[PDB]
Amino acid sequence: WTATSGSCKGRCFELQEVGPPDCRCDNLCKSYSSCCHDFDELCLKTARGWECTKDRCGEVRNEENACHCSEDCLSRGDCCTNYQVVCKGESHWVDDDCEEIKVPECPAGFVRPPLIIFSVDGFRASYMKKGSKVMPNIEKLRSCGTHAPYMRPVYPTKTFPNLYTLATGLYPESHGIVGNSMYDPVFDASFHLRGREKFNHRWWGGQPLWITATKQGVRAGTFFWSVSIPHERRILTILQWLSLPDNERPSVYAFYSEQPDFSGHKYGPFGPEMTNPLREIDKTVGQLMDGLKQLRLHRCVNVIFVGDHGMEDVTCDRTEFLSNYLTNVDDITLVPGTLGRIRAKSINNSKYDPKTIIAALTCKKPDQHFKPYMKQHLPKRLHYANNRRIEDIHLLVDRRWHVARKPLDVYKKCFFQGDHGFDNKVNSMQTVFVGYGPTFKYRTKVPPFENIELYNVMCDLLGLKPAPNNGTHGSLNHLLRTNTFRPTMPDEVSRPNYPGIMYLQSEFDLGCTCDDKVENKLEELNKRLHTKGSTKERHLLYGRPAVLYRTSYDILYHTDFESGYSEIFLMPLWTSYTISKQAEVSSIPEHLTNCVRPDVRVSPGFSQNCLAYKNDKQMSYGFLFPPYLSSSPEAKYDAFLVTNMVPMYPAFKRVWAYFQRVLVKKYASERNGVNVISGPIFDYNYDGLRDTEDEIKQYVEGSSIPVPTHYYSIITSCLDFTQPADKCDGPLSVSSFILPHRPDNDESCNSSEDESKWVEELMKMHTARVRDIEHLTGLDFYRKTSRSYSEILTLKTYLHTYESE
Ligand SMILES: *[C@@H]1O[C@H](CO)[C@@H](O[C@@H]2O[C@H](CO)[C@@H](O[C@@H]3O[C@H](CO[C@H]4O[C@H](CO)[C@@H](O)[C@H](O[C@H]5O[C@H](CO)[C@@H](O)[C@H](O)[C@@H]5O[C@H]5O[C@H](CO)[C@@H](O)[C@H](O)[C@@H]5O)[C@@H]4O)[C@@H](O)[C@H](O[C@H]4O[C@H](CO)[C@@H](O)[C@H](O)[C@@H]4O[C@H]4O[C@H](CO)[C@@H](O)[C@H](O)[C@@H]4O)[C@@H]3O)[C@H](O)[C@H]2NC(C)=O)[C@H](O)[C@H]1NC(C)=O
Ligand SMILES: CN(Cc1ccc(C#N)c(Cl)c1)C(=O)Cn1cnc2ccc(C3CCN(C(=O)[C@@H]4CCO4)CC3)cc2c1=O
Ligand SMILES: [Ca+2]
Ligand SMILES: [Ca+2]
Ligand SMILES: [Cl-]
Ligand SMILES: [K+]
Ligand code: NA
Ligand SMILES: [Zn+2]
Repeated sequence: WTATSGSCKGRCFELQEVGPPDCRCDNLCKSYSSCCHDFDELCLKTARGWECTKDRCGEVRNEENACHCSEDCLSRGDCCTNYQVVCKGESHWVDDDCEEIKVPECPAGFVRPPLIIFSVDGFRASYMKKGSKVMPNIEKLRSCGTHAPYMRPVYPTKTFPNLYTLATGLYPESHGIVGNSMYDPVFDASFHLRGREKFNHRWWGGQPLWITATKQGVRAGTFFWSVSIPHERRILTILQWLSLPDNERPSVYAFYSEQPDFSGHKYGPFGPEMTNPLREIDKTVGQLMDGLKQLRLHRCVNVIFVGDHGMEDVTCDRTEFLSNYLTNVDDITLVPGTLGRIRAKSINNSKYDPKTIIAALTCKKPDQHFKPYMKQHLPKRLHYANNRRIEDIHLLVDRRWHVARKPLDVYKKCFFQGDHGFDNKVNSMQTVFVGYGPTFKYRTKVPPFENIELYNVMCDLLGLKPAPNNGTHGSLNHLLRTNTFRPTMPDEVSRPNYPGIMYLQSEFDLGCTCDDKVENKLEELNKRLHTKGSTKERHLLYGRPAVLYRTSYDILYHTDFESGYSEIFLMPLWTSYTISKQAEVSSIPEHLTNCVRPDVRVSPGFSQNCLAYKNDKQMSYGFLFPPYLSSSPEAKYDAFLVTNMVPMYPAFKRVWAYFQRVLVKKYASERNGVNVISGPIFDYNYDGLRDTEDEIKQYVEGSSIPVPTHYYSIITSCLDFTQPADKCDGPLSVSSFILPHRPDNDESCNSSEDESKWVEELMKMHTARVRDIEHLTGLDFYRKTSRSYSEILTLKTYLHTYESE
């Protein structure tokens, strides 16, 4: 109930929403059907449109008009945005040259430069180039300010998850807006773009920018907008709020546009009908900038022009149907479209089998345009699992395609030519970022980055302390002239032991054997030097990784590699080695095929054992430093140390052996040497964070050897590849992966073929940021380089995507 018979007189677009059953006059009242009876009349004036004309100049004020051209309009803050242009001989902002804003140039009483966020729905990254001739205001923002070639959205590349990520710095799994629709099994409720359910705060986790601001005494404008408020009225409203008295005026403002997404769905991303919505958004930017310039705020405000996602060509005839795969299609519920999420139709049905649903969807047709996953098996880079609203079964849909349950779902609602939602690596889903203002740099291009990073920057722009989030604060300092943020390296929590030779061979009863007894003081002092760290500056190029949690571990030096060996998990946490461009690949000699050697630096009680592997019929083992890349037949024995061994399913060993035998050397040839850090990851509760020992769900049978859920590698080289990895004077170049440690290769449909046809494709799919590995391991990398820490933070957030140009 609303008693809608109150009034908006003097309250139009008020900033504090009032409580029921009193009626509302704020920019959301339309969405709630709760506006006062006279909201349209008072607050949504339209008379005479949105522009001053020569004959309105100096007119007598008429309060019915949408905006004003009377002499008093500037002091009242309600001129049409082109008033000064028409009536005072001023130039449009877009026609002025650009001039560096070295300091904020703000009116008296401004405590800080306001931040205006201009969000554009469906604004694909390549519109910046392709629509450039029709977007002069946007092009000026872009060339004069700071811009990236593109900005990476979060998965799914849908509207609500991305806008709320922009606002919180959090992955959708953490903020809870995990799709444009979602069902919460605990609420027994569905959230949709349509309806009132989305109004309940219980869906919305984290701490969005407006709350962060309010909590810290910085006033915020409303970020949501009712769809029926036209764009021109949104701009005028922001400009009027900017003319409020100092004590009442917000410091942060948000404009949102439904375009070009709305037309993109109907016409496809580059339909000839798309030129107009781009012109219209540009005109709106032009209104805002002219309005700012009128208010002498155009060299005071920081403006962020940002999109939520791109748009891909998608049509009804490219729909895969689940009824084509399953027999039991009526026992499931599917969230359809550019992703699939599958759950049972009924909790009461105990004969619903996720396992058999997956198997019936796996590699079933040779052209198949989607791939089923248990959510914990999805690439870790998507961070799309740790929420009860994300269904156990997920379908990753090929770009340009849809999935639907049954044909009747498509024809009983061709409508659309565009859609989005696909994997956030997909070129068509990339979106835009421009920052313009005194705090941003002048005429600067920055590399692409992820939208999860922006919250920290917007907090910096506003002098706020960010709430805990998924950005890496400092990784975007290079966007800013001032207000940076001074990041510092986390303190190491556990210092390593450096064990010497402490155990005799016969103390070990590991059930291991090696053919290693073949009998010199030239090469005996030499071997000793290597065990004490003589070659360590060759194989550990960026310092040892810091351990950021409490644990017991040892540093182990070898001729060819260094490792940090965990006495708790009985295997290395990291193993580091450098492979020059000139290095040779050799085989594992026949006599050494099953060789595992006790490590006389590490106690029997802190070692793995061969017997456990013998008895575990599912589980085999591999090595972290690859024997194939030994520097000499003699150094090769070090690779068979029990301290270099890790548990591996035979199916996974096919992947790992190809990476180690073929791909490392390829990368070293292509990149002029690489440094490799490899290790296990344990994430049994799929939260993206390192497991404690008591979270491990699987061990090598009858042992305390825990089984990794994943294996990582971080592969670093010189960005200037004319310099070798091991003697690089400048910036670095990195690629990394987090491969799932699976007992089958069901994920790869061509796995029956030679490794050269599928392994590298798998690794590419599981590309990762260094930062993702850091969360999953509690390690901190690149502790000792000659680069600035801000630069290292940018390097740790880099993702190598393997998309074409
Ligand atoms: C990305 O960034 C984010 C933000 O930094 C990282 O997320 C944080 O991770 C922390 C560790 O997992 C986590 O801290 C825990 O919080 C518990 C308190 O939780 C509430 O309070 C906060 C603060 O205001 C709030 O933000 C939380 O919000 C969640 O829940 C509501 C729903 O109720 C949602 O609206 C919201 O979207 C959010 O959901 C997400 O998080 C939860 C987990 O909290 C997931 O389950 C969801 O799926 C979703 O992702 C909460 O409202 C606190 O209780 C925890 O403490 C336990 O653990 C410690 C170990 O140190 C121990 O000392 C304690 O004893 C305690 O154990 C007891 O509870 C156990 C669990 O019930 C029980 O089994 C035991 O036996 C004990 O009794 C813990 O400190 C933090 O909440 C989230 N924050 C957010 C916003 O998600 C995220 O990790 C980053 N991602 C990556 C990849 O880096
Ligand atoms: C497309 N769109 C642009 C946009 C702009 C910014 C973001 C973002 N972020 C999003 Cl997702 C979207 C819209 O505004 C559409 N739209 C229209 N009317 C609404 C009315 C009420 C609400 C509620 C949601 C919960 N509320 C919070 O305070 C959460 C509880 C904590 O915050 C109160 C307001 C939401 C909407 C809404 O989403
Ligand atoms: Ca959108
Ligand atoms: Ca975990
Ligand atoms: Cl969705
Ligand atoms: K075995
Ligand atoms: Na397969
Ligand atoms: Zn859309």
